[PDB]
Amino acid sequence: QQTFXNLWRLLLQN
Amino acid sequence: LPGEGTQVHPRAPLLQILKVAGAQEEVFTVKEVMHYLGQYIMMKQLYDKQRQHIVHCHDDPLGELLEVGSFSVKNPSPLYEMLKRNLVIL
Repeated sequence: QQTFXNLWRLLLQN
Repeated sequence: LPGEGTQVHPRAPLLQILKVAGAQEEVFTVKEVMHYLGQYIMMKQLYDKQRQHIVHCHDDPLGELLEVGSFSVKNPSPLYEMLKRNLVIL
């Protein structure tokens, strides 16, 4: 149920 | 891929995608490039509606740069390879 915006933010901030 | 502070200049095909996503500058950090790429994918709804870590890039200019029809946000290697081909380090 994870949104694209949350998944991409995780990638971006790591 | 350079660190959080190093500045990059995107080659023209990548810059056009960033500008669609609202970028007004021509020089970025890598994390800013990733911000606008995320904006682009989100605005164009390229992510799979049900499994939203999957991005369907085929038939979009982003897929022409990535050279893949789809990728996973959890397997970002095609995106990093695209950035190495399309970012000039400053």
